[PDB]
Amino acid sequence: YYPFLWQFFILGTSFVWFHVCYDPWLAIYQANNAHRSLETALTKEKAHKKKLAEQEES
Amino acid sequence: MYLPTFYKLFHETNAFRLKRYVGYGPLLLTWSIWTLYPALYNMIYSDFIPPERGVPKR
Ligand SMILES: CCCCCCCCCCCCCCCCCC(=O)OC[C@H](COP(=O)([O-])OCC[N+](C)(C)C)OC(=O)CCCCCCCCCCCCCCCCC
Ligand SMILES: CCCCCCCCCCCCCCCCCC(=O)OC[C@H](COP(=O)([O-])OCC[N+](C)(C)C)OC(=O)CCCCCCCCCCCCCCCCC
Ligand SMILES: CCCCCCCCCCCCCCCCCC(=O)OC[C@H](COP(=O)([O-])OCC[N+](C)(C)C)OC(=O)CCCCCCCCCCCCCCCCC
Repeated sequence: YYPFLWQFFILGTSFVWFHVCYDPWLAIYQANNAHRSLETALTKEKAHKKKLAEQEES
Repeated sequence: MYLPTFYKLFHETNAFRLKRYVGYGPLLLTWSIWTLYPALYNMIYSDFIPPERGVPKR
């Protein structure tokens, strides 16, 4: 009976639509590619650099 | 008998209509906040809450 309140309700339904269609796909997509992140490459490079530095000559 | 001037009737009717239409101001504000939220965040933490002065040692 309050048209602007019903418009707020419509806005809430659109927000629910967006979140329902957004959160699951993003979550699964970023879970699938966990091992392809830049942090993994940085960690591997750091480990290799440490290994090379410890074993070397003057 | 109650014989109000038509000026007053027009003024009161337009006051009620303005009251009715003002209710959608919050609605459009919420729509433009959900939309363009990054812009609002930049505004809030650049003008109203300026960043700290110091810089990292590195
Ligand atoms: C990709 C191509 C195909 C798909 C395209 C996807 C859709 C894109 C466009 C969607 C527009 C929104 C849906 C409109 C459908 C018709 C609704 C209708 O008849 O109204 C009654 C309905 C509600 O009427 P109702 O009678 O059903 O229920 C309310 C009645 N009471 C309160 C008594 C319960 O209106 C709405 O809910 C929203 C109306 C919005 C205004 C209509 C035009 C919108 C155009 C889009 C841009 C708006 C911009 C606004 C800001 C200014 C920007 C400059
Ligand atoms: C300085 C601004 C220049 C750039 C232009 C800015 C345009 C902004 C448009 C978007 C915001 C609109 C907000 C008000 C909407 C009102 C809708 C309406 O119909 O009113 C409800 C009701 C009328 O309900 P209604 O249902 O009859 O609406 C139909 C109205 N007609 C017939 C006119 C199409 O009117 C009111 O009682 C409220 C009126 C509000 C607007 C009043 C404007 C004049 C007084 C304030 C401004 C004075 C300074 C102007 C600048 C001069 C500079 C020297
Ligand atoms: C910092 C953020 C603070 C956010 C706080 C948010 C709290 C909100 C709490 C809401 C509680 C519920 C209120 C219900 C009111 C119902 C009124 C009503 O009857 O409406 C019918 C009328 C119109 O009625 P009608 O004609 O559409 O239909 C009536 C329905 N029947 C016929 C069945 C009775 O609408 C209004 O009264 C609308 C005007 C009142 C509200 C205006 C608010 C304006 C605020 C603008 C934004 C400001 C933001 C801050 C800016 C700061 C700048 C520095």
